[PDB]
Amino acid sequence: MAFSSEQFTTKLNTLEDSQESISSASKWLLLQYRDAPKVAEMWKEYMLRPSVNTRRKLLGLYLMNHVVQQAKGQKIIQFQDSFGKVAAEVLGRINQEFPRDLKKKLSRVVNILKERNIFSKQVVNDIERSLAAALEHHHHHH
Amino acid sequence: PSYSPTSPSYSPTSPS
Repeated sequence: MAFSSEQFTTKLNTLEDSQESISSASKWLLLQYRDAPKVAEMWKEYMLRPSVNTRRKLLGLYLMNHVVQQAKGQKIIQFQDSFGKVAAEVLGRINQEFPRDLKKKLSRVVNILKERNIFSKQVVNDIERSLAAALEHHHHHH
Repeated sequence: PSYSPTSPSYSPTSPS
């Protein structure tokens, strides 16, 4: 349904790990930036749920990645603002479940994220802390 | 699958 606590959710259940599948899901979600804070919350809860698998989390990671990236592209802070905070949870918790290979894909997401500063440095650090807490190891720079 | 966790999309930072 429109603007329901389910529209974006059903998208997650029909994503594909490809440029256009993510692009179509992204451009749509981008049209309803009104839902940015809500979708960020539902997105995290959907990824943190025990009823989701690594692929659905990889799909969700790619969707939000394109969304927040393209959002900064046209300065739609509502997305990157909301998604950023919940990102540290998701990316950091799925980091504890993703095999080394999907985790590598996420590692790039976390890299390009802070390299381009799609979120605030605090959010960047919170994501890094979450990944770090998964193996209890750290670095002298952020 | 074919998506890039990098993407060519980006824009300079600005307060507005």
